[PDB]
Amino acid sequence: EMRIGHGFDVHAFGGEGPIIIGGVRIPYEKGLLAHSDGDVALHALTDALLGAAALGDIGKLFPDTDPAFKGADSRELLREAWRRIQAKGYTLGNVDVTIIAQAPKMLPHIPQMRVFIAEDLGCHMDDVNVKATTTEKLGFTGRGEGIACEAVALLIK
Amino acid sequence: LEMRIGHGFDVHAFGGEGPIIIGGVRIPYEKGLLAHSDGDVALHALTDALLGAAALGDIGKLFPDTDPAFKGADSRELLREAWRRIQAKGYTLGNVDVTIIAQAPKMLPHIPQMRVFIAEDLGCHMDDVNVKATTTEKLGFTGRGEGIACEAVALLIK
Amino acid sequence: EMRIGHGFDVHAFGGEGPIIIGGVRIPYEKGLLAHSDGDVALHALTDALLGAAALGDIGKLFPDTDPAFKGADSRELLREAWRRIQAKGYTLGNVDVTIIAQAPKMLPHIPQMRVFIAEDLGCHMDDVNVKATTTEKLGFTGRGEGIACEAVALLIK
Ligand SMILES: Nc1ccn([C@@H]2O[C@H](COP(=O)(O)O)[C@@H](O)[C@H]2O)c(=O)n1
Ligand SMILES: Nc1ccn([C@@H]2O[C@H](COP(=O)(O)O)[C@@H](O)[C@H]2O)c(=O)n1
Ligand SMILES: Nc1ccn([C@@H]2O[C@H](COP(=O)(O)O)[C@@H](O)[C@H]2O)c(=O)n1
Ligand SMILES: CC(C)=CCC/C(C)=C/COP(=O)(O)OP(=O)(O)O
Ligand SMILES: [Zn+2]
Ligand SMILES: [Zn+2]
Ligand SMILES: [Zn+2]
Repeated sequence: EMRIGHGFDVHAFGGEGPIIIGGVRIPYEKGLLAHSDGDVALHALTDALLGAAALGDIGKLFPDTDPAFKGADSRELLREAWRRIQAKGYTLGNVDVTIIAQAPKMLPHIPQMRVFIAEDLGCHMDDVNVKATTTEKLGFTGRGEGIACEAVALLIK
Repeated sequence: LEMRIGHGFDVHAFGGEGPIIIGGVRIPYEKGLLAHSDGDVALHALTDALLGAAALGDIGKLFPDTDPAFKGADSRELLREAWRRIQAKGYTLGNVDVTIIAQAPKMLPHIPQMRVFIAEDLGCHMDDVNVKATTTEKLGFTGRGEGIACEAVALLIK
Repeated sequence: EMRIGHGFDVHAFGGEGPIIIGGVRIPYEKGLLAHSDGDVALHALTDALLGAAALGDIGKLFPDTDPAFKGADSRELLREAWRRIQAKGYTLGNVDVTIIAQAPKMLPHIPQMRVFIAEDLGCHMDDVNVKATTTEKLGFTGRGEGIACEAVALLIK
């Protein structure tokens, strides 16, 4: 018994760095603006896990509206989403995350991202894949306006 | 036992007057959606994910511009026919997940109804269908309000 | 066990045609700029297969440091990735690729892409889906500045 999910997120650059991606603080000349900490990777992953569980999305569980989630970081949101998915009967298959960013270079921070996600999800590191790619100077990411992320997940019952 | 994955992606540009139709739900908006079809970007991407999982190509291959049969059909009809053809290969539904990418309008209040309509079209339980939405934080064509995109993934079982 | 992977790739138009998509040469006013042959569909597919197996991505597997695959075409890269993935004990479930291009027209060329991909992955044609879509003149693909590709893959252990 297996179930698929998909997530996608974008955050627009603003302010100063560091930016936070997959739980890791990365030195960069500007920050990521958000109601939240702007962790596009953990947000997209959270939506994919919630999607596979038919529990909706991050905004559904954690409205900006609701003061209870004020100041929560993305790993806290991920762990809470995961607790609710697990109470629904699911366990982790695997996840795959694709960060879309012209800069900064992601791959030196990626090992650490994988450990944080694997810790947060109670899974083996081998169940977690993160990668990055540019859009070769094209689009809002290529122009350096923001960063995006796509993620997929497989849950088991 | 045998499960199969598919992915769908669709975009339409805003044009004319609202409402827009997303996941079979009429949503009031200042703009409509330009399409030869009803412009239902969610059902179109979902349809391609399902066809994708079944290796049946895509909506364009099933319903060519030049085939009169389905010219003028709404997207739920196309979804229901695509689905008929997928089941004729011996597939049933695992689950689906849809990700609407739109700066506006707000989708979340209409998602419950979209899910009802998809579940009835696919003959499945509500629990096998997820729909979500995200903005692009005012970035890109979606963020500027030029149109709406949608991705979908699907799992089928043989 | 089944595992899921996701890939995404983009190359900008530049130079003269033809471009190569899914191993198939397609005439066009412009080429695709790239260090490699610029086959976005093969690169996205390769990344989806590597992500499923948690082997990272095409840049991790083939760094500029390694002379072995420098100047290698995208089918050679796909086949090497697939060798590394099979060595981890995986075989193919199925793949689905989505080319995102305003132009050129991809439809007539898709049948040979599928044959080439099934050859390279040692699978049946029925395990390979390839489709194309435009973005209706929106965004960087819509204005003919480049071509993007998404892909997903399911592996079995
Ligand atoms: N068109 C849209 C865009 C987003 N949303 C909801 O609002 C939330 C916030 O979206 P952002 O994270 O892109 O700011 C999402 O998690 C989604 O629940 C919506 O309901 N309709
Ligand atoms: N570059 C592209 C884009 C779309 N197409 C085809 O045209 C059909 C309709 O595309 P749109 O919905 O993007 O207008 C699709 O089925 C696809 O097969 C193509 O063959 N090459
Ligand atoms: N922001 C980014 C973008 C790409 N990368 C790495 O660089 C490689 C090449 O990506 P591009 O093809 O977009 O140039 C990738 O395979 C990825 O491993 C990165 O580490 N950080
Ligand atoms: C969901 C998918 C497929 C995401 C990848 C596409 C992407 C990040 C495009 C960026 O610019 P754009 O296409 O909006 O162009 P521009 O901002 O230059 O109009
Ligand atoms: Zn976010
Ligand atoms: Zn459409
Ligand atoms: Zn590439």
